[PDB]
Amino acid sequence: GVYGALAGLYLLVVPAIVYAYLNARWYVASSFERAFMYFLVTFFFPGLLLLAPFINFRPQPRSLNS
Amino acid sequence: VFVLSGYEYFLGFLIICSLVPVLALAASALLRPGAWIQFNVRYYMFALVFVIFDVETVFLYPWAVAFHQLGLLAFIEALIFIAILVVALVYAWRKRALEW
Amino acid sequence: PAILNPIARPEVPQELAENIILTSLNDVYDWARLSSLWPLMYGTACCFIEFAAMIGSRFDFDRFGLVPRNSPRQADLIITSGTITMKMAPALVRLYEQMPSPKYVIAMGACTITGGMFSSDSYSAVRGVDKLIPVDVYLPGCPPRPEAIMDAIVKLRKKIANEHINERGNLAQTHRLFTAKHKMKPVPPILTGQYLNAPSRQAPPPALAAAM
Amino acid sequence: MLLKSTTRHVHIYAGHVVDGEVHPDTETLTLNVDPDNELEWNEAALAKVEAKFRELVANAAGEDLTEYNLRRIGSDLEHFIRSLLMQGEIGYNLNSRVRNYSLGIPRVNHS
Amino acid sequence: LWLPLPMLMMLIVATVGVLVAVWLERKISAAVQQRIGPEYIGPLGILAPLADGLKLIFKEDVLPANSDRWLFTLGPAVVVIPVFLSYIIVPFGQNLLISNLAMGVFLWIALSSIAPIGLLMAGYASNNKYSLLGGLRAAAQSISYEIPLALAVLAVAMMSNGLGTVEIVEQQSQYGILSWNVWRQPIGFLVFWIAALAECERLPFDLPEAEEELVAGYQTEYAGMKFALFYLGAYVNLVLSALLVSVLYFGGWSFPIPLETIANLLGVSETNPFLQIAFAVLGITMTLIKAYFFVFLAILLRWTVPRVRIDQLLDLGWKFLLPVGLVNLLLTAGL
Amino acid sequence: GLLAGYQFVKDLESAGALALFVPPEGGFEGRYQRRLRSKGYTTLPMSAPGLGDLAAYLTQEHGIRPAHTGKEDIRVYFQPPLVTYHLENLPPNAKGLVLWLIDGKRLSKQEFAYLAQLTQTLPKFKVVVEVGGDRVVRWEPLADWVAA
Amino acid sequence: MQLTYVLILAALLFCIGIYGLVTSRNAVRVLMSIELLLNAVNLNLIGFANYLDGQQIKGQVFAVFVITVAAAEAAVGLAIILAIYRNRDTVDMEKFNLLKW
Amino acid sequence: ATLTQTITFFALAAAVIIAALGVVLLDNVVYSAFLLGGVFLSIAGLYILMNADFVSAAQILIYVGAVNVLILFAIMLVNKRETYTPVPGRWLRQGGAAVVSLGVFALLTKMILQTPWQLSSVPPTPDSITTIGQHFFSDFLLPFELASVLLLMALIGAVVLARRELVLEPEPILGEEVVPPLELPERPREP
Ligand code: SF4
Repeated sequence: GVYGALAGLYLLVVPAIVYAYLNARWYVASSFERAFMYFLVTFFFPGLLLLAPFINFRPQPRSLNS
Repeated sequence: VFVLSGYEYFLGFLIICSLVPVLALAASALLRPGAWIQFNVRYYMFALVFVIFDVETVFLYPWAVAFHQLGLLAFIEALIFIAILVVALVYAWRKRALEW
Repeated sequence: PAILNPIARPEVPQELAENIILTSLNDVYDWARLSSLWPLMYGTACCFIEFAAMIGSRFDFDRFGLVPRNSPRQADLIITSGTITMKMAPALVRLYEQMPSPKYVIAMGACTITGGMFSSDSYSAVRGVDKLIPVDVYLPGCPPRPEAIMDAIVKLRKKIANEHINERGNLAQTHRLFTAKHKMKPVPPILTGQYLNAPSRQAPPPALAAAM
Repeated sequence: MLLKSTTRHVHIYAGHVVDGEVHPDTETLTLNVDPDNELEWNEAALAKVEAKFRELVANAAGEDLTEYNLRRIGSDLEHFIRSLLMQGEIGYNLNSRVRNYSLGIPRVNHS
Repeated sequence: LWLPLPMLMMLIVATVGVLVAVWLERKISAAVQQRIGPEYIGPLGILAPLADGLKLIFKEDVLPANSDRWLFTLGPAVVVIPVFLSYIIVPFGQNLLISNLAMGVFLWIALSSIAPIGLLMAGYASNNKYSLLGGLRAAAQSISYEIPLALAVLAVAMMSNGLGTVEIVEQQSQYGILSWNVWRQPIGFLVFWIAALAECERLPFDLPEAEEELVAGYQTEYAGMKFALFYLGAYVNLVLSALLVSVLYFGGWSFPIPLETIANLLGVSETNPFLQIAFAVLGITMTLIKAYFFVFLAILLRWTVPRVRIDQLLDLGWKFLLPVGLVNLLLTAGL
Repeated sequence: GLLAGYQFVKDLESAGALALFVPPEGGFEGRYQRRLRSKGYTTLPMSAPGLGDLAAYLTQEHGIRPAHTGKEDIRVYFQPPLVTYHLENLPPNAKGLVLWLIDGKRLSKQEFAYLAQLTQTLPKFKVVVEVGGDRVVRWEPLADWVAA
Repeated sequence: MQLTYVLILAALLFCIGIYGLVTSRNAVRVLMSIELLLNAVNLNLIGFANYLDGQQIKGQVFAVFVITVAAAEAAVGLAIILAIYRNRDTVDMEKFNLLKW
Repeated sequence: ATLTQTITFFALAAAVIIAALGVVLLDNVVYSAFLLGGVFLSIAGLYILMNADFVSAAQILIYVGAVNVLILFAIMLVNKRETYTPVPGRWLRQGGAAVVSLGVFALLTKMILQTPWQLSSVPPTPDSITTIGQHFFSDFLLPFELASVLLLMALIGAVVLARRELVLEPEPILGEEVVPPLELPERPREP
């Protein structure tokens, strides 16, 4: 086990990229992108479990233009 | 003398997986606040056919591991063991043993 | 006197003090209970279809975290879904007694709040299920919409997060037992388990089949 | 069979309690008032209902052993427990995690 | 206190392996009904396996009235210890093995035989009528699907000249995908896969009692932390049985040269820092890419077949899976 | 964010009348009526649409008319005024009480300021009127909200 | 642990099986007490194979056949008790003394 | 590193003899039957300590997984809730069995210690699944083929002695003089 060089590549910096990827294309992704989407969560799961209560996917408040 | 290799971690892993329920049920212990079954002889009958066939599997595991270093005469002899215990299997279907 | 049905003053001081860490480990306790409370699959009357529609596709039940479990030992939440009569009254308090100790009943529909249309004259409906079990969240409507039942769960998640970890002594029932000996004559039971092979169906009785 | 009557403030069973596991008898009746603690009791009114519990078992000791008769007693205890509240003897609990006030609201006497 | 480094690193990937399979159950089974799944907890449901199991700790694990006390508590501790001990077999990675036992696909079938006693001392001790009817039925289902599963491993041990699970997956590492055992044992793999699915998955199990032959199964009177061992101890065996599919038949840690285009389930550019960590952890764990395809399959196969009754469940293991398990062993031999 | 300190306790004693903007699924509102209640403040969570005119309900005795359902007379139950009755019960060894109103977004703008100008005129008494929805729970005094 | 301590373990595991073979009143507890005797002849047998004739184990082969016999003797053995229980509705070894003299 | 093979021997040798007293002396038979798996697992722990990796893995499969499941089904089938507790039935013949069992034990220990065993200092088990399988098909071949004949007979016999007689229970087949169905024709009679 690497102390802090290769561990942070798996635990922190790459799962933070997937959470940006998970927010953007999850409901609008195609039939091929969705099956690849479930693989990165089933692989970076001890990474994505750490930065779980820091990011909230709640929708942005609307502007009420009417 | 102990010439088995690979069993040094088996005694440690036997204790730690045994410490998975006894410590978690104790970790929960500090955080928490006309009776008839009918005698149907099929629970015995499904288990008898297991014992006759859990023993057949044990007898074929030295054969299967040491097969490709034995030859054909040890395959004719090991075919008698399988072909007889097939007749034990046809006897169980036909005599309604494992019917449920 | 002065006040009918008075409120007893809290003489206990409620010294509920803790540091930051024990209220940080209390946030994990309260979050993990409100977010995954499993409902009992209970339903009697018309307000079960309103709740069974929420299990399905158009409204997701298991989106707040509610996986329905059909036995009172695994489940904790129980949505009182439909009219309770005089029968099904002790079959419901038996359903409530056999649950692990943070239970949180919610009421549902106008019939478990007051006995909605069966308050005026019905000879067997328990008017409101708070006569039987303590309810956490009420919910009127006849039936409530399946958008409105997920509102009462939203109000219930506001009730779990208030709950304190060291106030778990009131989550266990008390024992104010008494014992009296009666002089009632015991009777044999009425409903034994025989319908077809009862010896009253196989033949018509005498002195009545002559004119039959 | 364990005939019983389980209301909210009253749990009349037909049998005597031997350390949690109730055994059904033919002679005795167990009663525990307020298993959930909604009303904050005191020393006197836990003994006042014994003047109504042992009265109602003795006065109705000529009828059958049905759950209609165990309910008919319990519907008179829970109408005596309310008459304690409308006389102001006992009061509601405030440590209780639920606050539905099932026996009416607190109200003042004559405006 | 677990001073072995390999023994702690395995106990985490046997713990995070459960929470993957719980979360994958609530999102694949919610995809096939056209609903969201558990939102609102974590980002999109990632904390649904944490929070479902953490609430099971904080409940009053109370007994029923007249029950055996020492067998109620020891009920779940016999179902889950041998399926947790038998993770000592699976050698995920080229440069990782916890213990090289000279057998181990025979030690796994040995240890998986103790689990019918754990369904027996839990069905008996909970002490109502509908848990003896459900306990004796759940015990008589791991019985029937155990001889077909032990003969699928007999065939793949004939080809491998051993039972050591490194020596099995080393015989499939010479040709990458040409020498996986599925291509040479296409009828002993379905015998493994149907029998393993019929010992731990949720299609051939009487726990959802929408058919009402019993009340709610054998885990009816269980609650709290004891129920968490029957629930978060069923996916421990779903992962291990899916691991041993991707160890025995499909080659564990075996795959050709990764130097390809962007269509290799990864990013875009060739030499990024993102593909070097999608290779090096794959140079540490290659099998849990394969092992989370059958967990993806076993969840998806739950909604594909109808709920077969117990009268036809044991008319599958004895009358079909065992005779096919025999003739596969002879066909794997010469005859 | 995640780790909340005790700033919600000192913000309520300073302003006197808060306004919480919680996520509309609930569950994260109530972690702030626990730090409030750990510091001696009791909490009376009422309902905002259920309250009538807050002059007649909070500080005055009000006649709650029960449902007669055709089988009774028109009774009038004169309940005691809620804020003065629930304060006389609580001993002065603790602090006052709050009124954690839920579904507060259906009170009129006049009844917001009446819940603002009453928490100063009444000593050791506060309100936390939960109003509106947001992605993250955040608070502000009611003095700024009625002018918004 | 030497060879001697396995044998005194096997010789003690035998004689608890004897005490259950003679004193037990359930018809099934005699069958479990028979299985203790058929393990003490296994614990004697592998222990004779490890320290004596270690290179070619003739004891661990002979230890295999004792398990398969006793598994086949307890499969026959419980079939007999289950034939008695359908006729005589108890299992009491002080109730099967009708073939006395 | 060697004293942890002695401590784990005496902790397994005390795991069997406290469970072996449990399968004999305990008052309930289901608690007696479940502890029989404690005997069979702990004995299987000793076989690994005696360098018998295959005979241990074949014992958890048969004795714990097949025989002990066979015992437990055959006790849930006979409970009947009628123990009748006639403990002083006729005499104190449970103390006469404590003398022969203690007599055999003191007899065997005198035999074990004083007998010179010719223990060899060679390393055992050169992969004892290969030299146990070259015994099944060279030397121990005829006991291996007779184990197949024994097991087939044990399935013919144990089925016909435990199956239900739902084919024809009232079957008066024939007669010279009267015979009941499925019974030996020598009718019971007292002189
Ligand atoms: S109030 Fe009406 S809709 Fe609601 S449960 Fe009763 S009958 Fe059904």
